[PDB]
Amino acid sequence: LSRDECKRILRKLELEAYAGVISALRAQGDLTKEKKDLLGELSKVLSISTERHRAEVRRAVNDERLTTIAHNMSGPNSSSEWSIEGRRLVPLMPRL
Amino acid sequence: DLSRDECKRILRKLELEAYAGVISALRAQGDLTKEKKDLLGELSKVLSISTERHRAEVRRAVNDERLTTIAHNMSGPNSSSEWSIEGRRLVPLMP
Repeated sequence: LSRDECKRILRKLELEAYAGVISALRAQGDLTKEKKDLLGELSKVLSISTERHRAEVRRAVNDERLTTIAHNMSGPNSSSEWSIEGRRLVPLMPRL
Repeated sequence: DLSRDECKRILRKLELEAYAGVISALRAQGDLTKEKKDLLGELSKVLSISTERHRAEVRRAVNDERLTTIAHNMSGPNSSSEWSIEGRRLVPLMP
């Protein structure tokens, strides 16, 4: 494998790893402090930006299947903290 | 609609895939660091991952040609020492 290929596969692996964790935790129930701390450590090690983190959170909370799963595993309202956690950032202006 | 039982199984599957995906990613980065080991212990608590599961994933990863090639490119030829010991773990990783 070439240098760029190794970097590409590794980066994809990292992004996929973070998304898989978000999915799992989201399906278990709402975000707890324990989980948020774990996520903070995980995003650090995998080089996941806060913006990317928020995107995975919203995607996950919008996932109707993950929601159905949470719904059954821990209740109807078990997406409260996740929904806030994922809120987009104030919109700047094109370019900066 | 999906039944509560199916949800439980999907959830289990997500937990297992999530831990595997992290093991894979970390392995491609290089050898397991102390920081990385602690992260995996916390992960395995939250995702309810048995010591046997942990070993299988590590053994798979450390013996995966692709992942290993990435690790050498990323950090040098001795990127398996710690992963090898982890593959032989019998006591709980902890957190």
